[PDB]
Amino acid sequence: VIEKMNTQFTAVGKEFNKLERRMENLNKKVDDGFLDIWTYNAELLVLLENERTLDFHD
Amino acid sequence: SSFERFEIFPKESSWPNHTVTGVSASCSHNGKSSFYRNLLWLTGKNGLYPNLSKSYVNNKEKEVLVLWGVHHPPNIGNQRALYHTENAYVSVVSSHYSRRFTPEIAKRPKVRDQEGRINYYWTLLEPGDTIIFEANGNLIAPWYAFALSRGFGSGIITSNA
Amino acid sequence: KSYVNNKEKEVLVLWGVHHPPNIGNQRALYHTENAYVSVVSSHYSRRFTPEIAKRPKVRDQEGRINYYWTLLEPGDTIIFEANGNLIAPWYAFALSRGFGSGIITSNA
Ligand SMILES: *[C@@H]1O[C@H](CO)[C@@H](O[C@@H]2O[C@H](CO)[C@@H](O)[C@H](O)[C@H]2NC(C)=O)[C@H](O)[C@H]1NC(C)=O
Ligand SMILES: *[C@@H]1O[C@H](CO)[C@@H](O)[C@H](O)[C@H]1NC(C)=O
Repeated sequence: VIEKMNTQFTAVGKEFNKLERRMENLNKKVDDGFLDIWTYNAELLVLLENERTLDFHD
Repeated sequence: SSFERFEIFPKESSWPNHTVTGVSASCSHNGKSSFYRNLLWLTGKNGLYPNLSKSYVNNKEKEVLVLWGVHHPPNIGNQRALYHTENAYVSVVSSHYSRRFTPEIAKRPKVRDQEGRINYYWTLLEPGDTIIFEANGNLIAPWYAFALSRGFGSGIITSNA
Repeated sequence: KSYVNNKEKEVLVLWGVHHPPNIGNQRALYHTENAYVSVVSSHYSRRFTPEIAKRPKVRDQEGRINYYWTLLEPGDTIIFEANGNLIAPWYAFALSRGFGSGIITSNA
């Protein structure tokens, strides 16, 4: 679970101007999209692994 | 990875035919009117503001970040006091860059204690290329420039830690 | 003209610039050919000039009006200047923005 995560050096934040609001909102859309995907998958993955782990031990 | 701040256009030898002095109260330092260290405000000398022409060759194996600005007086009297032509422009070109700028003189709401404005512009000069600067007024000249060697992108973080 | 934003709201200010199809039209409405308008605020600056040209007709017009706008923050000021071709702001909107939502197209 840990090793398959691809960790790369990154630069997450981006700056936008007053008239670049659509770009800012797309940048936000991208962050929220990725965040909801990773959050949903991380929560769900852990719950599924926990059910299997407890069943594994039983 | 490397940020060399070098003097691109040495003050004393680069501009002997005009004024390389002049400060603003708005940039005051320790009570004295002042200005930026990497930029030089150019004004006329003894009534003259000659056409300027400068050329920098990038002889380093680095990109060079060149900064400059354009003065935008609040009025005509200010432009005439500093520059002696109303139809002022500056021009900056390189093998793959070209911009022409003119002042926009207007009354503006004050910011700090100023009515006029200075716009800031920049370009990255690739190794082996050249930047040619021209002006007949309103030039804030590059004085220092940075020879850059860029690393893997990282970021600007805001924190008081 | 100078408008001071004395409301605790952003003010949306609209204006436009007239772009005559020809010289006779510009002279008929404005009495200078070297017309410009200028709009500034503490953090805004634009200068505009007319572009006079014959254009294909749209509706029944040969000329055009461009529309421009800015959001004025509380406490700031917009200074407008012109010597011709100004479509002046008359009304403006004092805004208080909510969480972003959207423009939806539907005949429902
Ligand atoms: C550097 O930052 C300081 C802090 O904001 C500036 O000091 C303020 O200057 C304004 C006038 O422009 C005064 O009304 C404030 O009272 C000052 N603040 C303090 C805490 O003394 C300073 O002017 C800035 N200097 C430069 C060169 O940008
Ligand atoms: C300064 O002006 C003189 C003419 O008075 C000219 O010969 C000289 O080349 C100029 N120097 C520079 C750096 O422009």
